[PDB]
Amino acid sequence: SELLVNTKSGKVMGTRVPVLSSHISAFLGIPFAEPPVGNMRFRRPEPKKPWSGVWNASTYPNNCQQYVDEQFPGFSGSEMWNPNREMSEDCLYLNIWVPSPRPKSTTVMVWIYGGGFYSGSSTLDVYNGKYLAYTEEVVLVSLSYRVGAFGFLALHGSQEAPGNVGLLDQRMALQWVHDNIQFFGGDPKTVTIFGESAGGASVGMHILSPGSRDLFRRAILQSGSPNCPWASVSVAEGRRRAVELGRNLNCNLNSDEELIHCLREKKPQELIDVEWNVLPFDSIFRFSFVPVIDGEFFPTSLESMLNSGNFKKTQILLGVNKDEGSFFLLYGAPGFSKDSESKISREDFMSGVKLSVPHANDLGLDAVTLQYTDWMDDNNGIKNRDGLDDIVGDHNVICPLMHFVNKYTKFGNGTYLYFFNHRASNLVWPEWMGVIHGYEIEFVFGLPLVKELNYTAEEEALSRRIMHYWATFAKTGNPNEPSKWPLFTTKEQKFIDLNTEPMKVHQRLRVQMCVFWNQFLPKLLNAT
Amino acid sequence: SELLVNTKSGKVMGTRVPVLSSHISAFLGIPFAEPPVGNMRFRRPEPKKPWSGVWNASTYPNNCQQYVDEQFPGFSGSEMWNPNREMSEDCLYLNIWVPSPRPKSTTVMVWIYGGGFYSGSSTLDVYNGKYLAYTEEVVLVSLSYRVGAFGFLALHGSQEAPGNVGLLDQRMALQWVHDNIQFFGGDPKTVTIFGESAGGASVGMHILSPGSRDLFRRAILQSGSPNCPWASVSVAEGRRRAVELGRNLNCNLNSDEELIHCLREKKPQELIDVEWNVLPFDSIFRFSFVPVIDGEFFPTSLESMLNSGNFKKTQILLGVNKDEGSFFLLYGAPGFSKDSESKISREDFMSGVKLSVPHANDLGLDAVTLQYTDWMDDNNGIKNRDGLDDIVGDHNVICPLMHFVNKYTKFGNGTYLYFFNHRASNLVWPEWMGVIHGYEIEFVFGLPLVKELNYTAEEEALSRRIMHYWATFAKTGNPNEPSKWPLFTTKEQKFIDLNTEPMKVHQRLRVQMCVFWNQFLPKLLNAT
Ligand SMILES: O=c1ccc2c([nH]1)CCC[C@@H]2NCCCCCCCCCCCCN[C@H]1CCCc2[nH]c(=O)ccc21
Ligand SMILES: O=c1ccc2c([nH]1)CCC[C@@H]2NCCCCCCCCCCCCN[C@H]1CCCc2[nH]c(=O)ccc21
Ligand SMILES: *[C@@H]1O[C@H](CO)[C@@H](O)[C@H](O)[C@H]1NC(C)=O
Ligand SMILES: *[C@@H]1O[C@H](CO)[C@@H](O)[C@H](O)[C@H]1NC(C)=O
Ligand SMILES: *[C@H]1O[C@H](CO)[C@@H](O)[C@H](O)[C@H]1NC(C)=O
Ligand SMILES: *[C@H]1O[C@H](CO)[C@@H](O)[C@H](O)[C@H]1NC(C)=O
Repeated sequence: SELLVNTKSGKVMGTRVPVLSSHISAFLGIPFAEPPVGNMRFRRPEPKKPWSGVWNASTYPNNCQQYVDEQFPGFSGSEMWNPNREMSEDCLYLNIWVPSPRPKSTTVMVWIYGGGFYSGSSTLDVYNGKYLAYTEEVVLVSLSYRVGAFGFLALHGSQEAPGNVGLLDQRMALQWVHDNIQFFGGDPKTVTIFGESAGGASVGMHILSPGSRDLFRRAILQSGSPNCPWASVSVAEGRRRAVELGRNLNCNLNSDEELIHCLREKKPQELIDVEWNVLPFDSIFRFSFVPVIDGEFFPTSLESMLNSGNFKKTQILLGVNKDEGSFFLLYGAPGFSKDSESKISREDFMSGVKLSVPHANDLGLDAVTLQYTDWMDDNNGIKNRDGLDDIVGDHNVICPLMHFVNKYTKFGNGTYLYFFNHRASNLVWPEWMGVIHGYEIEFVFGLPLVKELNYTAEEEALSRRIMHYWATFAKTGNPNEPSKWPLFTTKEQKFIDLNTEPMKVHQRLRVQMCVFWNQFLPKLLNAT
Repeated sequence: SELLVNTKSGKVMGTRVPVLSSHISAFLGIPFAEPPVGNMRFRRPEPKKPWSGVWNASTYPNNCQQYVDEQFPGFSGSEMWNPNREMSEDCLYLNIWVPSPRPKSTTVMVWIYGGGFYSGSSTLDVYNGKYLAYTEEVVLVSLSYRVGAFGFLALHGSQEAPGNVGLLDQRMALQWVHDNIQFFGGDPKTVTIFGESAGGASVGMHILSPGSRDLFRRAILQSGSPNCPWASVSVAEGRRRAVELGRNLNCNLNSDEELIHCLREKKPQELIDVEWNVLPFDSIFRFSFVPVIDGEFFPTSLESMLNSGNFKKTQILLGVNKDEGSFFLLYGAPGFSKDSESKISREDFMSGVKLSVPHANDLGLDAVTLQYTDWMDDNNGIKNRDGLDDIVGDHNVICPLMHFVNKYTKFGNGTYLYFFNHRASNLVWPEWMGVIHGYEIEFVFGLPLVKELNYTAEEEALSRRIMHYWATFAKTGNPNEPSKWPLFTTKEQKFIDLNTEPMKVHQRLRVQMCVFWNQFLPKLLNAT
């Protein structure tokens, strides 16, 4: 039977699912690691022990334990990112969508979720892989990994909570896909890993990490890169936040063993309830437990690895959205709110810049303010709101990604860059937020092809172009079928806009502001 | 007789001169101080001893000893600023143009020349006061003062060469106008001092200095202000440059008395020949001997005097030209030349910025470069040439003047601001230089009214509007006759363009760049 597949871990039984009035197979909730529960909390993952009998893979797995957004109860805009399954520390599973009839050797795409390393589920409705697997004929895999303290609490030196285990969870799922995807009709030599936000940073982290490089072929990064300022911390800061988490839960702090034992006895929700208390600064776009530059998963600093070409050399396709920062300002800066146009006074602009560049002295804050203020009209509430939106997006997503692409391209085998700036006709978020962080995902996953969702015909057409670009790139290393999306090169630095208008090619994506964030501001903070 | 006037210093006999097919009287070369020769070189001026008999004032006086531009032998563009009379240390004289018939009590305008405190003559053809005195019916006075080492060598503490004597020369001529102008038909209670470049800085210096304030009524500053970075030095730097001048002429350096005696024995040209050797840095728009913040002519720092309102409170009319920096780049920065379009490579742009902000560390130079570079087109030779032109002009003239006007307006009785951007149809300098430092002077002095000079009819019309604005302001404290030039206010910050097109009013003259030069860059250089 088509729904029965034999893997090196055992037999798995899928389920048939309808898609655009046709059908494909889905294998949901396949375990790839042992449950990281009890004394395994915080430890590296262990491979799932093989089972006899048939694993029922007809239903979505539990989501990992994480913070749940309840800022707008019932609002679809926020709730579409929340876990939609019961949460459990027993959550290391992957999902596979397989074209019907079962392919023999087809391109594989593996999706990595990415809510800032503190949230995410492989089961969200915007991540339903059937539309993409069906439309582009690819085997689509979505994996999972521990987030928050469970995936990134880091006490370097300890083997009990070494840090980066959530990245080791992703790697284990990639090891499993590499070792078993052929039985599902996927080509193990043509696997593309792709992810958005923390998922985009994760993808870049597997490109960098020696131990992950051989498990995949190509990569796609959406609004995220490994060098993002929020994507990693030193082992000293990781240690400091682990100790502070311990202090918040009245743990004995005399030894790593003492701290970890105490943290292992707390119910999951006790850890999540105090997670945001360990940030070192009053800030925005900063998360508590994230990857650590440990000397193992990352052999040296990200920047020296990037400079010396110490990374997998292959093709990459990546890009950003027009208003990456709005989501974070709404949720964490004074003067912004969901139901108003959020016109910001000079005063709120300045407290917003301080929140956005937490690691800055007064001189650095003045440099940012001067750079984004129109001095002939400094009390313009709209310009203040938008300038702050650009500050958050440029500093946290765009300029770090531009620095990664320029460094990568020097040694890689082909780079395609995009700038997504289409505001969906049916967005439920306010107008001032623009093209929000995360809202290109629905186009990548094909949601506009389902009429009940209410997109315009031109949006369905953009979704089809995007899915075909992502799949053709996954399959060949070039998004174009043999109107051209040009290669990004060190000399020309070309990229394309991705929207409902005829393709336009441009050069040097936000160079002006990115020289400020990647070259001047850091020199400034280092001198002072 | 109309050409005979009795003053407190003695009888003076003028000469009748033709002007626009009419005639007026001129009294040229009236002495106002004793010749500052021999043991008087470097000393404060002494009032001219009265004489019996008639002083023949029918011919222009000698010009003070100064550097002579010979970069373009015979070129009118440069030679029009060079002394056109024999040079002599015996040069403290003033010139007066008096309407015919002799007025009884009319508005007086006193012109202060201004070639960077190192050059200037009251006798230049562009300073011929007959057109203005005739057309606007004012008594026009041009004074003179020692420039270079002769006027500003400063060894604070010594009474032999105290510094600022060139400013004391100007003040003595103002004392003489105040005491004697009534005999020429001028109103001593309505005297306006006006000057360009160092002359504009000098005018602001008499507004600041307690000892000069009571000698005049109102003020006009053209492309120059007291707080300009090149307009003054501390007593420690003045002392250092005096000692270095001594060292260049193999002087005994053991005591001030020894140094001064040696310097007094050198012929004038020996001092001028090594003048440029004492600058402390490789630089542009920096002059060797300039006013010193001494605690006497200036009681405290210029900035605290400005902040506390320690200055004459009256009306002022002032402004700048569109391309103040080109003159200096032509003469002192690599890649610029008179007969080419001077397209500047990135390399020359960067060595030009280093020359323009001599007092800057690497971080400060990076801040300037980032501010004036268009990163999407950094190899554009035209943008590089023009960005450097704006850097020199903004830093040396425009932003210092904007800072002076905002501070002054808080305590003054009326401010009128202009931005002169008309490129004369007959300019002999190349196109790339634009509206050059000093080229509004010919319009202020009415040269476009003389047909043989070849200006267009609309230029003659602009000249008439400008002369009438300057004279009406001198007479009433408002350039407008009772199309309006609005008052510059702390809140609105209005100014007008001055050119051949219908008047346009704007706000916040170069605010964007001036926040960089007046607030950010200094904070930057101070922190580092
Ligand atoms: O797989 C996933 C799962 C979720 C998401 C995706 N992907 C991609 C699109 C985005 C989506 N949400 C993440 C971002 C969703 C928007 C950004 C929200 C940040 C988390 C706020 C939680 C409350 C903490 N309140 C304050 C105090 C602590 C510091 C702080 N910092 C701030 O940046 C904002 C608020 C606060
Ligand atoms: O009364 C006057 C008399 C003259 C002038 C006015 N007014 C108003 C208009 C302008 C006119 N010329 C002054 C500026 C005329 C243009 C500016 C020229 C500056 C002096 C250069 C002399 C040579 C010294 N050569 C180098 C080495 C020393 C440092 C250095 N620094 C530089 O800024 C340029 C060159 C050099
Ligand atoms: C990719 O690599 C192949 C062989 O290693 C080479 O022929 C090709 O030019 C490369 N393409 C790019 C864009 O570097
Ligand atoms: C100037 O001063 C007079 C009297 O001191 C006052 O009535 C007038 O308003 C002032 N004008 C300005 C522009 O300050
Ligand atoms: C497996 O799970 C689904 C849902 O819980 C159930 O409907 C299905 O019949 C089960 N199949 C077997 C044979 O376990
Ligand atoms: C004074 O000087 C001028 C020129 O040197 C001369 O022509 C004129 O006649 C002289 N007048 C007297 C009486 O000194």
